[PDB]
Amino acid sequence: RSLLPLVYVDAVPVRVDESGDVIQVGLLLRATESGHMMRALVSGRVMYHERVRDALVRHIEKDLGPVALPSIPASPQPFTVAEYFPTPGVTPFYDDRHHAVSLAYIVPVRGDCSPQQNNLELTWLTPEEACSPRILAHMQGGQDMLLKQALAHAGRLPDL
Amino acid sequence: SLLPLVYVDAVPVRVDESGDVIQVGLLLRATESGHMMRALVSGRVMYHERVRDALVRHIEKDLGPVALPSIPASPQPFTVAEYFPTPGVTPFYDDRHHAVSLAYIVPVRGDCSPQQNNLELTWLTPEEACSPRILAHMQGGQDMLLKQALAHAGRLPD
Amino acid sequence: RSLLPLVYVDAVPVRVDESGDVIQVGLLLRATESGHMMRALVSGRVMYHERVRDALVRHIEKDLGPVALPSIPASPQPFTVAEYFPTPGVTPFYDDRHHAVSLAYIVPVRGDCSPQQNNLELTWLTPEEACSPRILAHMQGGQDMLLKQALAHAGRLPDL
Amino acid sequence: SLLPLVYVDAVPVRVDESGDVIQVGLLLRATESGHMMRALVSGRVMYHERVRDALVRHIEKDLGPVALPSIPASPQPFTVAEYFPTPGVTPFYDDRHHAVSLAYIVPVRGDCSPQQNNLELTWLTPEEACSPRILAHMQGGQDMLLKQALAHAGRLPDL
Ligand SMILES: [Cl-]
Ligand SMILES: [Cl-]
Ligand SMILES: [Cl-]
Ligand SMILES: [Cl-]
Ligand SMILES: [Cl-]
Ligand SMILES: [Cl-]
Ligand SMILES: [Cl-]
Ligand SMILES: [Cl-]
Ligand SMILES: [Cl-]
Ligand SMILES: [Cl-]
Ligand SMILES: [Cl-]
Ligand SMILES: [Cl-]
Ligand SMILES: [Cl-]
Ligand SMILES: [Cl-]
Ligand SMILES: [Cl-]
Ligand SMILES: [Cl-]
Ligand SMILES: [Cl-]
Ligand SMILES: [Cl-]
Ligand SMILES: [Cl-]
Ligand SMILES: [Cl-]
Ligand SMILES: [Cl-]
Ligand SMILES: [Cl-]
Ligand code: NA
Repeated sequence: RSLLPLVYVDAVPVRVDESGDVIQVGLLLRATESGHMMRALVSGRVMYHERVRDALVRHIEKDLGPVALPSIPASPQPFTVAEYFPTPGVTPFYDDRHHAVSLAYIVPVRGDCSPQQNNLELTWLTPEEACSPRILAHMQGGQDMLLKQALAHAGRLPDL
Repeated sequence: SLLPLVYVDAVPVRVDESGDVIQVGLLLRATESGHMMRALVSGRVMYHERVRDALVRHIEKDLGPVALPSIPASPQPFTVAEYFPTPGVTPFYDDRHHAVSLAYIVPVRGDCSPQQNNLELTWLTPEEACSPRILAHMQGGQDMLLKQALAHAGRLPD
Repeated sequence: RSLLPLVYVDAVPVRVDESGDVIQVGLLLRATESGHMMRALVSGRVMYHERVRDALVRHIEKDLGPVALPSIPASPQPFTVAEYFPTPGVTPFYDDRHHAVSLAYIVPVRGDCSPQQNNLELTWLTPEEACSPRILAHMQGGQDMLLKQALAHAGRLPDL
Repeated sequence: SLLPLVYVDAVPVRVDESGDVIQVGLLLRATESGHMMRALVSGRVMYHERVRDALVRHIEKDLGPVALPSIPASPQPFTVAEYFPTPGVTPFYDDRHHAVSLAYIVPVRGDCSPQQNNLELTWLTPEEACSPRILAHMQGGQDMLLKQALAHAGRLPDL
């Protein structure tokens, strides 16, 4: 962690209609270390000798359950790359533990979903709702921006 | 005649659990000369129609009501294929017009069946689809488009 | 204009550092058809038998002068497609004359620029500056949003 | 050997006024055994180093200080190439380790001189680049990365 950047993945869970239009964004609500509330995207490390899309698979099931039916993007190209730095103010992304370089994807879920393990809740929000300050505020390490870049990428960032 | 046409090209695929492309589907139909051709899911975007709605419509037009396409959330296409009515100008050509086609990978998760003019829908592995035999039957440089689709899916073979 | 969608391009003109990082965006100032002032991206139709990347070149020269030295992307993949509808409220994009389907690109310009023809001025703004309310207010047909999508794509959409 | 490494790959290109790729540049190198091999610009992203900066650094590292690379404004790479330490897991492989490589097309706008580990900087049109001769000389499947790059550029050759 103090030595090299970590390969991560961020997956923005979304509900889409038939045309692929993003209908809702799914945010996880868990507690911070001190029992304060936060909101996050599906985010996690890639393992040695693990493929990225597999990590995507593994992380989705972990946060949402084995019947979430993700549509893992046919293509490896992420919509962006979020560079979480251990020092704030360098990139829009920050994580106190490590320097993490994440391939970020929008991942539609075709199945049913529930919060698991450390995930207390799973909230489906419209783009307008997801981009409420109250919501964004609850997000950490700059994931609120990554969220906004995800919406922007899907052509559904709200004007407010 | 005088305007370039907005088009989409949809590349249907069977993906596995991890979204990895295992099969692509190619529509077998006849040319006006009655010659054999393989094809992508392709056509005009209508006036006042959304691109993603046109993907839905052409998919259904070619593959059926229950193909259950996964239309990409983002309008960012994998490439742009510009069919010029003059050969050699771009990798792509169409005798009828200048068409600017927005190309997408479209996973199909349901039952798919050849409709209207299409004679059959053939699912082929990437290694299969890129065999000289099949490619040779693709028109207007759509063979190049398929390779671009595969290259973008991390599945262009050697 | 009343029968088929038109193929358009939008180019977001930017100043970058050596690291490729977007430092400023170039907004043109001009009149609306009505006399009001607006701010515009570089935007226009692709001509019959004209390649898209060539339409990009043509529109850059046309708005910014022949020595702007744009870096046309090697890749035909736009960062988005902006679908300007002749009806407001259908997409985030609106044009009162046409249905335009536009392939949008961020275009760094490497040379000196000067606002041409009906362009009154050229404004170089930092992302913060470009996303000032008043600025985005001045944009038309949802181009303020397309600008945000462009900044989002570049990883430079402002928090505030 | 407990970690996957964050990597970049750069495909250096000469584009015309319209961004059209006219030639790609291949770096010639020696194998450990001293066979001749050709290469893209690839190397690690150091801790606390931004991707775009590692991109500059490895381009400068290989093409000299005058290459004037056009690093893309967008952090979206044209693809993500996974060199597994085991062959055949993905199209790419590297016995040294597991490298998650972010691939970009990088237009070079200036003088590019071969420096250090490289012996020769070979500029080749796309049709030249995909000659089985050339590709053969590429390791870790970079021949396949080179094609994906060309394909993404609309310039993959029909042979
Ligand atoms: Cl995809
Ligand atoms: Cl994505
Ligand atoms: Cl985007
Ligand atoms: Cl049609
Ligand atoms: Cl449309
Ligand atoms: Cl669309
Ligand atoms: Cl492309
Ligand atoms: Cl796609
Ligand atoms: Cl048109
Ligand atoms: Cl125009
Ligand atoms: Cl065109
Ligand atoms: Cl110019
Ligand atoms: Cl739109
Ligand atoms: Cl609209
Ligand atoms: Cl809308
Ligand atoms: Cl772009
Ligand atoms: Cl505007
Ligand atoms: Cl030129
Ligand atoms: Cl090109
Ligand atoms: Cl890719
Ligand atoms: Cl690239
Ligand atoms: Cl490609
Ligand atoms: Na214009």
